[PDB]
Amino acid sequence: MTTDDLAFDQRHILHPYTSMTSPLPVYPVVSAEGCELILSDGRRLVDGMSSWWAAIHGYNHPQLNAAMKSQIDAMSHVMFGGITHAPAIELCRKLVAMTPQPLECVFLADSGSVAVEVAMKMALQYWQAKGEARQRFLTFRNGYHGDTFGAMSVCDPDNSMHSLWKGYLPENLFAPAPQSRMDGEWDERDMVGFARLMAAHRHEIAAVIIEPIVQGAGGMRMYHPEWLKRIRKICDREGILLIADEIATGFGKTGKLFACEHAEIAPDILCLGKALTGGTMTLSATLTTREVAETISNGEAGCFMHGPTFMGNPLACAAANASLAILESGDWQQQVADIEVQLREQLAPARDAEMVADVRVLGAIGVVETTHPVNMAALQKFFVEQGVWIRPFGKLIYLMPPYIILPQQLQRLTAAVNRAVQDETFFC
Amino acid sequence: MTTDDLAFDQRHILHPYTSMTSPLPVYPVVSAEGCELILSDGRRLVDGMSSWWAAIHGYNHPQLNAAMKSQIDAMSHVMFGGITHAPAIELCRKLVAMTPQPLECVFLADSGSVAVEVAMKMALQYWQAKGEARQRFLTFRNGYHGDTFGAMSVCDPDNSMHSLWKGYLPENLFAPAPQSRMGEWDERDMVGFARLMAAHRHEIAAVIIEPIVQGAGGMRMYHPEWLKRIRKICDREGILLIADEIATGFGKTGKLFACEHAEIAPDILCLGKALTGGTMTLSATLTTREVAETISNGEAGCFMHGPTFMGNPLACAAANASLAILESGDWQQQVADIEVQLREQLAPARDAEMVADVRVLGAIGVVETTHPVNMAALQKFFVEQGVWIRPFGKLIYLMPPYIILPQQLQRLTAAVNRAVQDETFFCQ
Ligand code: NA
Ligand code: NA
Repeated sequence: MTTDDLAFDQRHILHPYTSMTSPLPVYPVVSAEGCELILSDGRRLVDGMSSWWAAIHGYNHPQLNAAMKSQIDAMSHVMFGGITHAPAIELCRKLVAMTPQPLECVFLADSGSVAVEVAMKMALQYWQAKGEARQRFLTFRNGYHGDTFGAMSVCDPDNSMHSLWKGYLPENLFAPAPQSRMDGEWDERDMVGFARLMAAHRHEIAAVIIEPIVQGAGGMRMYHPEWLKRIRKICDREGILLIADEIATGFGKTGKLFACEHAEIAPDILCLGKALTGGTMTLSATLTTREVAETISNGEAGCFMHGPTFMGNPLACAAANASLAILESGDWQQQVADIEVQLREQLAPARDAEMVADVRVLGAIGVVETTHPVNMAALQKFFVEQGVWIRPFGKLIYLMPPYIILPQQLQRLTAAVNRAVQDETFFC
Repeated sequence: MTTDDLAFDQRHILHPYTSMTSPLPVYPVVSAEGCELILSDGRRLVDGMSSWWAAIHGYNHPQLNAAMKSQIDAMSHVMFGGITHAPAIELCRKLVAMTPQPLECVFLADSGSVAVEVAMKMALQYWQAKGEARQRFLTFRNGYHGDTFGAMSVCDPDNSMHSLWKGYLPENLFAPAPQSRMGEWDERDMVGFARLMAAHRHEIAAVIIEPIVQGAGGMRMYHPEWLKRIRKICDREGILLIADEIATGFGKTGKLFACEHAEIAPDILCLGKALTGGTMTLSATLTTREVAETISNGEAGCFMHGPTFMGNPLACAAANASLAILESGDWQQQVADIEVQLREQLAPARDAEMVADVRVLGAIGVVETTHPVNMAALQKFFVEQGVWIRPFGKLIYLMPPYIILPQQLQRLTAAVNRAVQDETFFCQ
């Protein structure tokens, strides 16, 4: 990669949520292996982000590589319309078996936002088929479910700047963000807001949608499992569908295979992505119950009205399959368990740093919330200089490393966070 | 694949737009090579669909294969937030170079519907930043733009069963489907469109259409004069023009991009399907400096979107290799020769009783029937003829790989003519 290459990227290439007139620096990666990213100039970085929570087995994993190459030898892609294939079947087999019992119907798709759109469409078509006028969604503040129109309609209105689309997006119901902590105690006062909304709109609510236990992009919040129990039961009593968006929490990240396990509940609709493929390429899945799948198919439309061009992509399914196989060994439990203890122990000190507001850890997720917003360009440069890859945002410096990280590598990550928050150099 | 594998697929795996209470047969594919699919029983099928218009160079292409495997050796994925890489740089250079001059800013995404979602979001953010109350989209009837909620809102209300979502979907403006055929131009065709423009010009955020070919909404082929007039009306009113080329892009209609047929440039361009040579999902939305800059200078400070697998290196490497094959220029004469053979060999369908119309454009051949096809019976018939053809509603259509051998194309056109001779394969 030359500097002419980099100039082209700056001038012509949009990146996620970032200015085109005032872009900040981006770092050129040429390769990756184990828990390391390798920059154009040869510098090696310990990855603390797992490429946004997806690369749970790291990079250039032998088993993922072998699976992907063997699938390329067979066929990289074939359409799913009237056709099925081994990688899709094996993948759906594992997904059904590894999730609660009632979730036995799988809709594969290409990205997490699309998986959410699917869930929402499933809920609307379900009620339409039942003859009930239910088109509203009840969600939590601080939630994040994707960037498409429907997914945006259930994202935190303030976080996502809904004023930009005021009049275009449908207006849903927003209960207050859950206050009780995953670490701490339950407080029944937490429920009043949600109960008042349910009492007033019970008759028009299509589904309740939330991220179980951990609210990711909306604040790295970690709330009490009692919430899911309460919600599940309310939805049960009222007949309302429950959608669990586990695109970020799925596949071992919070200490359990699926965060719903922390509450011992099952949603009617389950959304999966990110770590599904071991972070090799995009893929998503939405699982539901027989009751939902059949009810939809029996309505006016005769089917679930959705079907993306690359639905069931073999290459991505094979990668996903190999990822799940690594997990079946059960090794991830001990790895995550150990990462959780090392994160609690090594981020604890940051609680005393002046720029820190809170420190929370769950599974392989370690968060340092600061009092002021970070200086993006300066802090990013700092992490790179320390030989680590950490990508902060707003007031959140967080780590979510591959499960195969070595204690020495993890220690390099925690050391870097602790050093970043020791004064105001990199803030505002 | 065992029989138990197939049974599992039937009862637990959703497929595109098809019933889970009355599921129809699917055919198990083990691999693919050249222009053929290979079933579990050893049967080889000539692919007439290109996996829904994407696999323009066929299957197991050695160059596509080597490019994917090589990138896997370097890294199949790394996040795009704060990072860039060769495969994305190289792809954006080609996309910018091969499209019209004003289209020079690229937003890569994972699927086509998202590309459209991105285009619609660009138009809304653009007007918001300019302080103008513009939230309507003006489009054509019979249009198809994707399955996610925003895309759905510009799809044909009747074809897409909008009654199902009445009250959730924003209400856009729908001008009459273009009548003039790809045929003589009739000025009266414009009355509709003009009426809508006059009553809502102050409110229209953008005009969105599929240029020349309306695919999924009816495989319709209309006069290029329409694009000329729409470009002129949009210039005059100062409205943005979105051209959805997810289906027409990369050679399909005999020109690299269908907007060429009118020598017009849109403000926003959507690409997908054949972008990667049909190996895996990837999409792209290009726009102008005016749009990208205006948006980044508005209140949000950026364009508000960023999928997790944005810029996926493996997908980008695949697309680069696919674009490199097209660079040779061989596709032009390949598509021209396919157009001739389609015209010549579909002509006979005009003597068949079940046919309503026959139309061909570039590598696309369409036989529209008088009655809806019997999906299960017609699909099995084609498989028995050693071809893969996937019809729908009243359309039996062909979009084969550019490298298809004349004897392979003959097998496809022969099967179509046979299917439409009588009622056997019709209704259900
Ligand atoms: Na299950
Ligand atoms: Na261009």
